[PDB]
Amino acid sequence: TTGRIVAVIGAVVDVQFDEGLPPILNALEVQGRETRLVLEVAQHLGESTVRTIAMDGTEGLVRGQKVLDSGAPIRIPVGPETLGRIMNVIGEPIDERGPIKTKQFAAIHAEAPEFVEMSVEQEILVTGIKVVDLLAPYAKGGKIGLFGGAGVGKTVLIMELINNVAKAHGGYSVFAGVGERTREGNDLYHEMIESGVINLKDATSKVALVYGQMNEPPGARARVALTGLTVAEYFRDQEGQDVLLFIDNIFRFTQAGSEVSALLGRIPSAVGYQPTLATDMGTMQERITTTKKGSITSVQAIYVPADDLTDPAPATTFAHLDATTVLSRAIAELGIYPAVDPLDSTSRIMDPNIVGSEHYDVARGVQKILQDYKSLQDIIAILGMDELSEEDKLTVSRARKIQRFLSQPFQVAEVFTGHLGKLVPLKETIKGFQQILAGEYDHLPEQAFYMVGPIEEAVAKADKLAEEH
Amino acid sequence: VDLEETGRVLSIGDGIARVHGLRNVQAEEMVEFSSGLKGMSLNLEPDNVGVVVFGNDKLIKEGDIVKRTGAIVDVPVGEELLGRVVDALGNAIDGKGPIGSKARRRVGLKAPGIIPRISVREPMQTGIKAVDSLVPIGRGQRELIIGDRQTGKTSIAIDTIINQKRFNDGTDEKKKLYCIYVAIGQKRSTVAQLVKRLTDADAMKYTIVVSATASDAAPLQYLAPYSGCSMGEYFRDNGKHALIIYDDLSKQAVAYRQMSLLLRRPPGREAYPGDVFYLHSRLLERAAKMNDAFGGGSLTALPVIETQAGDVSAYIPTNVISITDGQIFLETELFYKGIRPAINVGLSVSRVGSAAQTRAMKQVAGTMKLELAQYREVAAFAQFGSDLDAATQQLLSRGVRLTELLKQGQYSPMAIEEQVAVIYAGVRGYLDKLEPSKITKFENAFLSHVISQHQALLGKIRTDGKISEESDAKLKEIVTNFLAGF
Amino acid sequence: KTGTAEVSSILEERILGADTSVDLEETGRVLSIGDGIARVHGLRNVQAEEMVEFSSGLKGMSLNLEPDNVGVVVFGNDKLIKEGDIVKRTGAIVDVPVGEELLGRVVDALGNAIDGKGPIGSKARRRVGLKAPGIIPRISVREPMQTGIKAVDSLVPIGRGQRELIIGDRQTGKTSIAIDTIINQKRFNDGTDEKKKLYCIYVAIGQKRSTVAQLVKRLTDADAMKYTIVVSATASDAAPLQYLAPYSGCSMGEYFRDNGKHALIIYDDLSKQAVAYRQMSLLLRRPPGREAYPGDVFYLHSRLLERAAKMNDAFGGGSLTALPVIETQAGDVSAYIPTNVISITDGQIFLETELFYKGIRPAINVGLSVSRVGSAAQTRAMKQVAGTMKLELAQYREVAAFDAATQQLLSRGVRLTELLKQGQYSPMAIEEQVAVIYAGVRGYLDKLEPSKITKFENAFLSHVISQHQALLGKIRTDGKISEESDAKLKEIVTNFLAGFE
Amino acid sequence: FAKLVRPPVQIYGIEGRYATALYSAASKQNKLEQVEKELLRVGQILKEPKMAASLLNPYVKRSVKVKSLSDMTAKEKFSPLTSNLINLLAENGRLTNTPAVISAFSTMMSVHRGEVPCTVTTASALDEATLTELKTVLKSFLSKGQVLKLEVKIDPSIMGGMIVRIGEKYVDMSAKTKIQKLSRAMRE
Amino acid sequence: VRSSAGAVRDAGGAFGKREQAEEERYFRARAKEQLAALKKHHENEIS
Ligand SMILES: Nc1ncnc2c1ncn2[C@@H]1O[C@H](COP(=O)(O)OP(=O)(O)OP(=O)(O)O)[C@@H](O)[C@H]1O
Ligand SMILES: Nc1ncnc2c1ncn2[C@@H]1O[C@H](COP(=O)(O)OP(=O)(O)OP(=O)(O)O)[C@@H](O)[C@H]1O
Ligand SMILES: Nc1ncnc2c1ncn2[C@@H]1O[C@H](COP(=O)(O)OP(=O)(O)O)[C@@H](O)[C@H]1O
Ligand SMILES: [Mg+2]
Ligand SMILES: [Mg+2]
Ligand SMILES: [Mg+2]
Repeated sequence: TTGRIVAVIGAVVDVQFDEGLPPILNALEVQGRETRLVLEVAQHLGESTVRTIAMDGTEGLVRGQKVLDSGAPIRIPVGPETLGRIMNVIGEPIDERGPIKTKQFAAIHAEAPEFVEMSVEQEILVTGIKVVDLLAPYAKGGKIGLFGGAGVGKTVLIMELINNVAKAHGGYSVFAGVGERTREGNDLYHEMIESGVINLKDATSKVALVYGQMNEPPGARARVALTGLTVAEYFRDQEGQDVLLFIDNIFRFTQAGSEVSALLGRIPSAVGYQPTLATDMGTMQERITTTKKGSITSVQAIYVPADDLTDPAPATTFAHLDATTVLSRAIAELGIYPAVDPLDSTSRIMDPNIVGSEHYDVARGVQKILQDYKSLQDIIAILGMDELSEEDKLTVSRARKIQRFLSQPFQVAEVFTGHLGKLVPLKETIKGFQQILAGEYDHLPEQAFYMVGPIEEAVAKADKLAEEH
Repeated sequence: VDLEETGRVLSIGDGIARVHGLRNVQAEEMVEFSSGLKGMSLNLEPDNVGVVVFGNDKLIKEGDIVKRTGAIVDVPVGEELLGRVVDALGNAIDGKGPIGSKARRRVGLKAPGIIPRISVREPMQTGIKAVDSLVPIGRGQRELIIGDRQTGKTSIAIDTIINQKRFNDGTDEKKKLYCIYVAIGQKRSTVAQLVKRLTDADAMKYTIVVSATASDAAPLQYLAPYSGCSMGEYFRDNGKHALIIYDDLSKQAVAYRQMSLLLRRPPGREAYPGDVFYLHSRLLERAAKMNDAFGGGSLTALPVIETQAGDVSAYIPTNVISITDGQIFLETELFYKGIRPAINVGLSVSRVGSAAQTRAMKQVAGTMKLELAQYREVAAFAQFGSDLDAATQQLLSRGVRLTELLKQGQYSPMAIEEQVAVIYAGVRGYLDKLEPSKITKFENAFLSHVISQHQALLGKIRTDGKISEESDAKLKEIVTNFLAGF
Repeated sequence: KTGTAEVSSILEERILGADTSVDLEETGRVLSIGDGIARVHGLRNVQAEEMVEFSSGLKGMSLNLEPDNVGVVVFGNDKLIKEGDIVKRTGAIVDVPVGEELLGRVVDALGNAIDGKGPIGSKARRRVGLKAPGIIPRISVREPMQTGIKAVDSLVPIGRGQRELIIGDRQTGKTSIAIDTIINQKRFNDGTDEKKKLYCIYVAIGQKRSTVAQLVKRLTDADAMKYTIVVSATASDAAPLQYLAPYSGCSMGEYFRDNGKHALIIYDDLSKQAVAYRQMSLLLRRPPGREAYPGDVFYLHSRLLERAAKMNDAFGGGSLTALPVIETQAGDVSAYIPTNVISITDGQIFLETELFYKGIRPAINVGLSVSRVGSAAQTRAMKQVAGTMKLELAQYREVAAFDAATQQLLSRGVRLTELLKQGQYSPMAIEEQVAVIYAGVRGYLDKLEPSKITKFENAFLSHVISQHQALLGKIRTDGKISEESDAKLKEIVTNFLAGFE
Repeated sequence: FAKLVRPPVQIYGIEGRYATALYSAASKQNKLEQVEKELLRVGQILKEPKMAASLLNPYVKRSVKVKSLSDMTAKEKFSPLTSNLINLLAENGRLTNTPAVISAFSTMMSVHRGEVPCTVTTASALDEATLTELKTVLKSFLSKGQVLKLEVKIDPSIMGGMIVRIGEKYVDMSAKTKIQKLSRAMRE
Repeated sequence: VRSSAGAVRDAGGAFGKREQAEEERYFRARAKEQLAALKKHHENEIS
């Protein structure tokens, strides 16, 4: 078929056809452009007109240009050749190294695994971070979320998770960057190249970057998530191997839809979001799943607009994750990094059967002591702290020690803190928190625990502070 | 060409086909698209019809041909569904074969009137001490479970479902209760793990899991509660007792809002149409308790609502709070300080009340409620603790023990007689001489002890349904003897 | 569903077969002018976002390309356009002149001189709406952009190629940060280190012309105009001009970036570009969104700030720093547009309006001010001193609401805080900043009275600038503070302290 | 833009807006009478069951509509104005409301030649002598050039007298109104 | 609206700052004492 553009408004182009009509989600190529402009169909308005969202800037379009229906949704290269490359929303490479020569193409729109195809196994995934491993342990094959305001540690934390896990992973990996700074995309690319994860010369790369950074018009930011998801889908199904999938951010996937919604002719919903927010997000988050024929350990950073966890977007995403680690601005103000909020991060494997009795008892003890401390702060408001009883001054002191001990220095934060990044295996964390709770460290100052790995390092640091005193 | 029994799509997009023709189509009728896709005709306008598509609109091009099936939406029913996992229309999605149900029902049937019902009087045992004693739930009730994120609502529902196994494995027939679990807008893997969990406890031979997950089109999520409620009305109208759990009812409201805003109906508050009350009221009003002339069956309902930031004055939370006969608040602050289930017993209520409590649990919880009420109004001192008379000191020393009795664990509901025994020990006063931290251990020990040796006493309490003074004395002796050797 | 161009004056032309006489491809007729938006019938060959020219010299930018008419926005007052006026294409996407000719000119949003010194003799033109660099052209921000403000250069370092954000309530000193930054680069520009010259651009959006005139006078006073452009879309200017001014400035800076030079661009404010955009959209009947802002007011700023990049050496090594200025309402930094921009930039300087009265000027609210680029974009000497200074302030900030050790800590913290105050339109060289910070952080002011540090610093600076300029030159050239330089500084600080009293 | 000559009576809506376009087109060249003829002929043509059913189906390419209408207007050798108008309606998609258009034009033509409409409502028929004297008196209301265009009507709701409408003017001499007025005035 | 636990710190008002300052004071004092005790124990344990 071949239609002609009839209207252009923002990123929404209405195209008129005289041959057959292209079904929804098809990709239409605009004829007469220096660089490939692809319009994704989104509506049938009648009279052989289709409304479409332009995947790239609609500058210079003229009413009446010719548009060819490709005949199938946006198809992207896949296979083990995309490893080490960088791709558009439409799949064309953007790292200036020639075309991605694959045998396999995949359409970015596809139905989700049926209910009869899901897995039901859960095994903790040690990450080397005390707070994450102790209170909200992750899980292999599970979906993981990092809910953050602005500037709390989502990106540093996800870089830490990449460095830790992706390097020590048998399978492949994928990093779909949806609508976040381009500075960060370049930084990640160079970090991987210099860390060996990507390899420019030979075929030994384990990461398939995909980028839809925040300079792309909304039609593009709303789809690059599906492109990274398609690459991960392939690695999960055809390769029959485990996969990782880091997405940063997954809020922009909703924000872009909201941006185009009004022009698409839809009444706005609660907070200006599109009326289809919940389903437009379910149809995506339901493809990021382990199945009997693969496994995806998806991690996703999630902006929380104005630190408002009751916003429709994060509020809706909460239901699609097997584990959430709500980074908090208040904790980051105290200097504790990562800022993970111990009394708001949850998990589905935090059970005495899946992680063991002692792990569970210690995690619940940490949470309970922190909550008691939160209650006591209200009294400390008025009384002062000299007036507190002697069973509570102990509670406050222990709670402060635990708050400090939950902090840790990452290997990707050496630029800020200067310290050396550490990994704390699970046993070290559980033992250290057991001991802090039991009272085996009432004689060390709390600042002894600030930004240290295992507990023995806190003891050594306390000794060094004493000596230098 | 036929433009009465058949029509052709003028438009499509975002799941709302606009069809031209179908002049004889009834409102809320199931039409079928040429692409094997079904749809429900909601807007009948002079010039067209607004069909909501049960699936993906990728397959619905303009100019397609739509043929009316001639029937309102209907779902299968029967005991052939029990133990299956069906979707919002009765299609199996567990891959165990065809459902094979003879009967059918209309999803949008009306509730029983004023005369058919009879006052709720039987106890619906949830197997949770806090619920069963302080906020009891009868048969034919509608008890909202309203809470925040990850506070333990789905766990209350699943403990309730698992508990009924003791009744369903017995021979008494008017205590058998069949559960239905409508899961609206939930990640499929969540429902799969839930079905596995129910299988583990063997509670999946009398459960029907209706699945309308996140990927499903908005109409399926809007329609799942009605499918479940019809499969439950089937058991209500046949002398059987049912228990339907909508989880959540906020996501049905969101799906309905999407449908409306795409059909371009006047928005209203929070963009919710004007029928988000009618929508839920005409659903929750089907939980009844028929009188013997109508079979005597019943149908309980436990709608689950999520509240953002404990805000229970929002639109939907208040709509569903003014429709139901109670509520079980689940605050997270209590969740993290050891109180699990985190049932805030100040805000929780049951307008049915103790009319739906076994005589033994009435005998005990009647005074436990007052003891906790007194404790809750001197809770602030708890920190100071000293510096106060023996009156408030004893008040908040009894309250702490009573509170620590109500803690319970994942998927381990307790028989009513055992809850009565534990609360009896705790409230009659055989625990005030015990360090609070050990209370739980005592419980977990005492329980087992009573289960092992004194099964006859528990049988007598269960059958008589009352603590006869002979049984009262025997229980006091048992508690004293055990507490002596601890 | 009544089409706009379904008027009778058009259907009559169609009916009596006369439409063929007029050109409806490269020309059109204004159906309806009103409130600064024209609907034009014709122009079947007009590109989206192309410029068009009315029959009175007024220009417009064809935004909406609807099936039967074209929604054009007038870059001026529509008092002169009338129904039936002839709109003729210009052929090219809206573009603005660029070059080194603009340097030192108060140009308009569209590239027309408004200082009255004669036409801009520019040679090349750039489209305002160009894509920002990709993943490959850029590299990590490495060079420092010396703001000349003690607090910013010390605790909130800004690199070249980094997009900061000066956010704070009205009348807290944001334009002052911007103008200190512009004036500071005078020392580098008047020099031979061609790799340190920075060319400044000030975009004044929705500000009364008196403000811009006073600012230009201030810049000429410090002779900081020979390397400054000023794109002035003031309040009286039509909404489209205020919406396009940031892009004109950004393209003028992308010029210097693409030619191996380093540019700085300061949008002031962006919260008024957003308002102009909202007016435009609402007058084209585009549906509103939050607070009536169009649905895509995030993209509006993201596509503008993403152009501030740091090109690699294969692309010339140029650079474009951006310093957007936002204005919160009541410190409500959690509003819609402040939140939109806070997540687009990398860093933010928080001007608090109660630090501003309590005495701290500039009001920078350290602790809430961050620079995601961080120490990576700082000088070695400043790294050395700031490492201790930031930590000491961080400790003092948690014991401010008040022993011997902690009393010493509070004393030192107050000393540092009085050292971070500054004048206005008086930036300092990095060497002097590090000198005074070292003097204050080693402890050579732990005894002097608080109210005297404000003067001590001043006096101290003069002394060094009059006696030990060799030391400052050595620190500056060497970049780092060498041990002999450290000893010289120790001697100088103790000597001045003893003879200062 | 051109100075379209304003029609005598103003109509509104899409119907009256196309009608005004056509009237201004025809008035120039002074082709009003013949244009009206071709309009009242397309009025019969479009009622043809085949064309009537074909032009209401939205599933035939609009170009098909235009081609068919060009055929059916070339066969009848309609003036260029009417052919252009019908092609315009087909292009814009308003031919579904053509009868409103042509009808409007008829009205817009009557007011041109002075057919000031009227209407008389009575409880029974009228003797031709009485009706003729009624016409003679009503003629006195008008101006020079105008000619009465009477329209008798019958209703039983009004008992006595009658109701007369002369363009805008309106006099209700019914017995119903008089009875109501008496009852209200006496009650109040 | 209702009252949570630890809302004084959340509000961030004057009372929250007063919390954080007073608590830091007390635990600075205790940390000084504990560091002194650690040094003294070190000296008493070299023997
Ligand atoms: N009675 C209980 N005892 C101990 N832990 C519990 C109890 N009830 C719930 N939990 C814990 O709370 C966590 C969340 O439980 P649950 O899924 O029931 O909450 P939810 O409200 O259904 O969550 P969501 O709102 O995300 O669906 C679970 O990991 C579970 O271990
Ligand atoms: N470092 C400083 N020391 C003393 N005064 C200062 C300082 N910085 C700013 N001011 C004072 O603040 C006043 C206004 O500041 P400025 O205009 O720079 O802030 P602004 O927020 O840009 O104002 P507006 O937002 O209204 O344009 C100036 O008159 C100046 O006297
Ligand atoms: N683990 C950490 N250690 C020290 N500083 C950190 C850490 N994590 C974050 N930060 C600081 O907080 C800032 C947050 O930035 P970042 O997390 O990269 O972006 P986002 O806004 O997506 O969270 C960082 O620039 C850094 O200065
Ligand atoms: Mg980030
Ligand atoms: Mg749940
Ligand atoms: Mg200013």
